[PDB]
Amino acid sequence: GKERFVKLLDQLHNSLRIDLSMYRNNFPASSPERLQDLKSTVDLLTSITFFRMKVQELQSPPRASQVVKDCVKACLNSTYEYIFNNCHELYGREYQTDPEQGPSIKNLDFWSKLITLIVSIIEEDKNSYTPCLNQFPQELNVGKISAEVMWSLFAQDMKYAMEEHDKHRLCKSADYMNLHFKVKWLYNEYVAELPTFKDRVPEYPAWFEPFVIQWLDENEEVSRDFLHGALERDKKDGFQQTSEHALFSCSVVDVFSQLNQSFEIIKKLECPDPQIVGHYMRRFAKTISNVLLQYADIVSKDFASYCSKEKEKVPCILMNNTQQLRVQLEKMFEAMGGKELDAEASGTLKELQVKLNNVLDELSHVFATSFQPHIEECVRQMGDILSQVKGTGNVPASACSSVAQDADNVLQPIMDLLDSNLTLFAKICEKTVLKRVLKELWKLVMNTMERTIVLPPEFSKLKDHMVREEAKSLTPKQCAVVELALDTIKQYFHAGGVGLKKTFLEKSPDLQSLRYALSLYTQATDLLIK
Repeated sequence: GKERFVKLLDQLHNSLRIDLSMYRNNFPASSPERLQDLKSTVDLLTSITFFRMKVQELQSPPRASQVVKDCVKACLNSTYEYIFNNCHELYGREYQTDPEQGPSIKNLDFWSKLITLIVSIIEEDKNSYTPCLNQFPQELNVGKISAEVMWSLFAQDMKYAMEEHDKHRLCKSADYMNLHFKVKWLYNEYVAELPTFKDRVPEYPAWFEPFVIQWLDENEEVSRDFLHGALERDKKDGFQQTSEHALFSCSVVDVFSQLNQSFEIIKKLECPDPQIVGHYMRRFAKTISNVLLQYADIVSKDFASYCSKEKEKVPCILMNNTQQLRVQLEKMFEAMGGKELDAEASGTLKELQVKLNNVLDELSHVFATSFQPHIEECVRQMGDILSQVKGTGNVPASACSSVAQDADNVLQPIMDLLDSNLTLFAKICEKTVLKRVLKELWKLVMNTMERTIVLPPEFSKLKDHMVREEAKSLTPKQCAVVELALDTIKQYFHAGGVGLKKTFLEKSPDLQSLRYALSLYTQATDLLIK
């Protein structure tokens, strides 16, 4: 009786389920009349379900929104199987231009085509079928289900496929790189904002992690080969400063223009896994180091070759270049996250900022020592003039030379250095660089003077062992001329305020070593009670 009726409904409910489990094939989006029949088919199913929820007062858990939902998922699983098995013909028929068959290990084309066909499905379920099945908007969004199912099926195939390529690597890294990019767009466009995924971090970046580390390895080798040819193009050019305001040559902007391009690649992927992005940054910090350290190692190898009077601007530029590495690195360090950057990556660059700074010191030391022969010749030449200083006002001569005049005559040999160069340096030197070069020339002058004009007394066998002889005192005038000459040298390094701060010159231990040396010869005018 009524048992013949319940079996009748089950068979009809079942028959409609079968029809909806292939809705895409049974109700093509091409036909508006057929999409209406789909709408009608879902209407008839809800009415049956609704009737059973009421009259069949027994519990009827088959809520209509879930039955349709599960029918849609079935069709999607079928759809994915169809496009997966006909990826080539479907793509070439529509998304074509000029001209095994599924997943290949020699090639990735199949996957870029599949992603295109997947989007076509999702877009179709969004534009065509979601407006059609508007019976339960709060619980049935075909387009959102399409994105979820199609991604999930695609994801588990892609996962396995990349595990296979990881153990083979028969394709260009550029191909794995472009695929990672196309997958990103797919995920962020259709999946990222879904409830199932709008929470935890995706897993797709891990599929490609080994392939970018390979691209980063290959990328570092391309950066080395670019560095070398970037300096030779600048060496043959003569290290011309790029502009009157730019104190560095063209090879510096070339190296950092590339290193940024390479970094930009890793950013277009918008890797959403912080553990993985930290891994990429860790590796690229190693590239930045080896590259920049190579830049620094190339100049040190050739820096002395440029230390001479002929080209004295060029050695100054190479120091400006080395300093420029220190600052544009910092600008790069910030681009990579600053303090947000991975610790190991941040430590690789700060440890590089140090080694780079130590190179600048070694370079300035080599540049100051490039003058040591000329300085020693200037200091023995001013020591001879000091020895010719003597009081002459004994007789009404009037033509006697004052202490002030004599100090100028003593400094004049070394003045050809200050005016001709220390006005050329500050003209073509980074502030930081100039400060380093002068601090080095300063040391060399105070050192040379402490060895030349002082003429420290020698050892000789006195009685039964070696004793140092008494110092030959300078005459009172000579004392006054030395001290004034020395104070003048200090002022010229101060250069009002352009050079070294008076606080450092006074505390300089090379000045204290010279002042103590003089004190042996300055007994005539030194005060007992200061």
